[PDB]
Amino acid sequence: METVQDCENKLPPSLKSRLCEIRRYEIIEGPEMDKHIHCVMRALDFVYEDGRGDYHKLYDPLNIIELDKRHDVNLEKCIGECVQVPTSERAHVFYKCLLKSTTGRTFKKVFDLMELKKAGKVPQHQRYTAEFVQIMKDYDKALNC
Ligand SMILES: NCCc1c[nH]cn1
Repeated sequence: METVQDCENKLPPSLKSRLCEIRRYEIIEGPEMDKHIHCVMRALDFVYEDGRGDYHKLYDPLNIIELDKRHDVNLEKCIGECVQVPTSERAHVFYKCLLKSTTGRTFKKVFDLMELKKAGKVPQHQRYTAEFVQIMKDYDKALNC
């Protein structure tokens, strides 16, 4: 599997210099970002190959971090939205939609946890704890972020 790190390494110079924005989930539009977000959402296994959000990769993890009937509603909304867009762009629309919804703040936790869990920096059962926040801070620091 290509990793999030591999995606970042292949960013065009124009986007590498905005890596810290990207890793803070700031939205940046345009076709190279459409490509990057597809890459990372694939790497963390959140979307299908055409870029469609996978309800089942997120419903449980979202609810375990923070139980909320809105996660269901938001997933359906954002999947509905991404399916209406060209595939070149379907991962990024899903991601943007999720971040703009009330589920956004919990999605960022699930994403951060999955990234570090795959990188072997934390155990598979790692929760979003104070220690985890510090672990991610140190992780980003080594990336110049
Ligand atoms: N841990 C956040 C990495 C990221 C967020 N958005 C894109 N890449």
